[PDB]
Amino acid sequence: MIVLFVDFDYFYAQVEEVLNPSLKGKPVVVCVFSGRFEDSGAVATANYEARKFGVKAGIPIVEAKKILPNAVYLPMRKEVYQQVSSRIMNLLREYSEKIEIASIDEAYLDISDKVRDYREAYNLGLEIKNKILEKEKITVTVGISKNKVFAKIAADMAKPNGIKVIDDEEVKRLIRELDIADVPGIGNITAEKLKKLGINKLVDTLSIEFDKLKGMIGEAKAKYLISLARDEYNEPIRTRVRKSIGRIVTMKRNSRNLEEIKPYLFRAIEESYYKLDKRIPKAIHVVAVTEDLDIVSRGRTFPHGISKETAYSESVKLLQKILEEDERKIRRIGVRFSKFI
DNA sequence: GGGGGAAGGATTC
DNA sequence: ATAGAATCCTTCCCCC
Ligand SMILES: Cc1cn([C@H]2C[C@H](O)[C@@H](COP(=O)(O)NP(=O)(O)OP(=O)(O)O)O2)c(=O)[nH]c1=O
Ligand SMILES: [Mg+2]
Ligand SMILES: [Mg+2]
Repeated sequence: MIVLFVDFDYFYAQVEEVLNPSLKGKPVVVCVFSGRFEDSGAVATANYEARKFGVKAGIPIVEAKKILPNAVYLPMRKEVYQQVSSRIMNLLREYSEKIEIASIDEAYLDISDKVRDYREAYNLGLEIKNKILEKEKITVTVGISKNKVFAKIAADMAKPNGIKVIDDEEVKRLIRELDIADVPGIGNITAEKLKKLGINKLVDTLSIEFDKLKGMIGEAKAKYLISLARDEYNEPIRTRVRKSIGRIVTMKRNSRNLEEIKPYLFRAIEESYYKLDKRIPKAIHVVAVTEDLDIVSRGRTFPHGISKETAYSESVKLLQKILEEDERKIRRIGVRFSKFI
């Protein structure tokens, strides 16, 4: 099985460039402004000029601007990149029927039934990198390997505007000399919970008793790492179905007062129902971010769909329940709708 | 034992 | 004390 992974390079910023080509060559930063105080927010992405100096996803804008004040700082037009992204994915749907669209900027492709070795898979990578560049003028990065995980690591090395093929002997090489935190799906809390037991690369998973490994990271992550270490990881390219729809907004002040929070929560419900797009949900979760930035949630399921007016009603009850059973102050309030019909 | 709902956890982009 | 969104897994809990 040969998986072709694609992921666009600094996606949000690049769109800003192809839409205003002068931004080229400068360090660019796409920001999410919350409104609390002007320049409160996070950095969605930054181009590799700006990324060179430490501007990365997830940093506060206030910490970005101290490092590059004369860099361009644009607000996010996700609305735009989404339409740009949808056009690119229709381009990939012509190179295989079996395609997983992993996110706004990512796709996996089952090319087992369209090429038969890696040389032609590599060439089909170039085939795709160019038809993107001509149609829509975007550079992307291509990973190639035997399953979704290793085509993802392939692409992470090749960024930016790069193409990479991971053959079966370097697969065996990487299991041996890939530092474990770089495996997709383990971040820093799990990353050193494996350093704390000496695991730095995938190989060492086989050389550790299973029960001690399971007892700490859980069963699913254990089989995940072990099967990856045995060259026995197989999960298929599946059409992704949205399971969750939601919106969450930052309030201008922290508050525990039910009726000042209400308009935001109401605004979040209206916007969430627009995005629902004729899919009727059965579950609603009122989710709040606290002052210390913990995430509290309360949910409810129904034997029937939820209507907008029913959603309004129960949301307040779930929001009520939140502050009854937790007494911090809320900063961002929002809703999530699950269990569609 | 385990399916199923609810809440927290961790990761992703 | 900095966005916004989506997903899978774990743990306790009800129930058969
Ligand atoms: C990681 C991350 C990404 N994003 C958005 C903007 C990114 O451009 C896009 C994710 O694509 P990516 O592969 O995570 N990062 P990138 O495409 O900007 O840059 P590159 O792939 O590392 O070259 O979605 C966020 O809004 N918050 C994030 O924390
Ligand atoms: Mg990308
Ligand atoms: Mg990505």
